[PDB]
Amino acid sequence: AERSELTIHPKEFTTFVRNFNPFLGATNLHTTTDFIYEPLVVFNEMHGNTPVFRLAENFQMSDDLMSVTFDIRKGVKWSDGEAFTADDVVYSFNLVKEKPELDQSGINSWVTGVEKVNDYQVKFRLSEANSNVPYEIAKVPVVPKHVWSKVKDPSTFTNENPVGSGPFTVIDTFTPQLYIQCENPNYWDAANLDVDCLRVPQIANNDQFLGKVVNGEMDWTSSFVPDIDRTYAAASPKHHYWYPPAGTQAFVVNFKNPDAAKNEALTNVDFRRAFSMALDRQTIIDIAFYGGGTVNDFASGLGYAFEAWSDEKTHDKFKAYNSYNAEGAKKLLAKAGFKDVNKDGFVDTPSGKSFELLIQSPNGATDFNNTVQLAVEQLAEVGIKARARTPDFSVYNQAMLEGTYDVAYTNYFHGADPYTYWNSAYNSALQSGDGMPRFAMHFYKNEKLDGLLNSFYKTADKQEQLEIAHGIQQIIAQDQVTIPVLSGAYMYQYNTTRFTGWWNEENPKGRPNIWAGIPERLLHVLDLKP
Ligand SMILES: CC(=O)N[C@@H]1[C@@H](O)[C@H](O[C@@H]2O[C@H](CO)[C@@H](O)[C@H](O)[C@H]2NC(C)=O)[C@@H](CO)O[C@H]1O
Ligand SMILES: [Ca+2]
Ligand SMILES: [Ca+2]
Ligand SMILES: [Cl-]
Ligand SMILES: [Mg+2]
Repeated sequence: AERSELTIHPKEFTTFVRNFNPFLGATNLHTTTDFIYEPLVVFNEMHGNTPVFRLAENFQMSDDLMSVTFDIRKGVKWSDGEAFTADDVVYSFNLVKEKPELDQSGINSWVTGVEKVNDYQVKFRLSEANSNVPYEIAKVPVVPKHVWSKVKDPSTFTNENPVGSGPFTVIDTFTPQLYIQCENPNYWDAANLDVDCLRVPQIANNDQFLGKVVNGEMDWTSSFVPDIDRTYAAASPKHHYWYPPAGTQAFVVNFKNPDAAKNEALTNVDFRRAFSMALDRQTIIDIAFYGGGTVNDFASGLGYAFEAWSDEKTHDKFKAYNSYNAEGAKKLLAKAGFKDVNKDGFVDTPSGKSFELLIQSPNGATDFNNTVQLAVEQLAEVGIKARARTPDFSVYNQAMLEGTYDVAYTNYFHGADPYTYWNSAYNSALQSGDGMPRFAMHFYKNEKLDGLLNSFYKTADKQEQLEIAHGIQQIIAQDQVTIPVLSGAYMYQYNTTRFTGWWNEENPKGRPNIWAGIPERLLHVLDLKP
């Protein structure tokens, strides 16, 4: 007699440290959000951000877009039996407010205050008009007041025995190499859930992963798999995958690099364009990603997923700078004044200084690693000296947060409209803060651009959104702020050996991936049956 264990892989680790604190995204385990702490609403981003109501049953914006009310579902219990109510929501937002350390999404710059209207209704007051704020609100973890009010210091609290609202709150097994997370005994949506436990094995990199997945040892994964047909697909007809289109991937350059020679090059827009034209994006896609991507030749990073949003006069004006043109790259370096003056074949800065660009991508992310090595070779052909680095994710991340890096290859989260990409990638407000992610850390700062970003949802009118879009697109393309390469894919592999009900090509219910930060994975696990 065997419980239905579902084997998932949301995040690389070399060893598991027991940490289920949903506010500490950089050091916690990646089954905490959604699976332990259910959100108020899941927005189905693949289906136009259609709201799927979970712990909330409704929300409504005020007419001036300066406040919003959430109705809380009745009958819901924490895993320890205690009732879930508006108090828990109000508490959670007050906690993040007082301790900005715990704000990983930037909610503190939208919500000025939160109040309980009654036991199942919460009101949010805004600092500024935002018709999209319910989406932002839904990113904040909601935790139980009767536990966290008694917590010491939440920013170091490891929360080893979690009390949660989600489907899997019980820590059945924990070891450095394996943990098993089982059904919440008081789960409100238990009738809808047919999986008994989440089984989470320790896997450090894509190499260790490839061995395990081809051998049929996984159920639900979202890792890069090299040569997936001959390696994994051909291993069994039970081995399936579905890779729908995802977000932008780019080389991001540090505008505040402390080295004089490097700073001179990186902050030069002719240099960023020459760098960009040296890249053979299609070769990166074919070789490093085995076809799993689309060329991104928008200087703004927009991508072909959102070409309806594109001001095509802006896109075509700067398109040439974001296509493969090695002769053009060499000519631009020459015109700009990046001349090789010490006879080694690599261009030097206008002030005569030699330099090498260190390009980083995360350890274990072999598709990104191979991308950077291909770029290093393509750059050398036009006389730009570069070297690849593959630091551990925490080191990669910290070096961006601190501004010590030169160039970083990174992907971005992908929304229902271009705002998820553009805001996270360019809003200068997101360049400061301990909880802040890496995405905005080039430290290019443009007050006009921030102004446009912060006004994107001042109205409900989508035609005025589209025009703000066009303004944003123009600013970023004009300055070639990053070097966009491709639009990636939501890599997703599923095994029909032990479970059915999977999302796929024929059943495209939403983003199918198992990563933290994909709230839809809650809704996906609810569709699975043994
Ligand atoms: C936007 C973002 O940061 N996404 C992260 C994912 O990219 C990442 O998944 C990893 O992506 C690598 C690059 O394509 C893959 O090589 C790697 O196999 C994959 N790892 C896993 C476990 O799926 C995840 C996890 O590191 O974090 C996301 O936030
Ligand atoms: Ca179900
Ligand atoms: Ca030289
Ligand atoms: Cl563009
Ligand atoms: Mg059930």
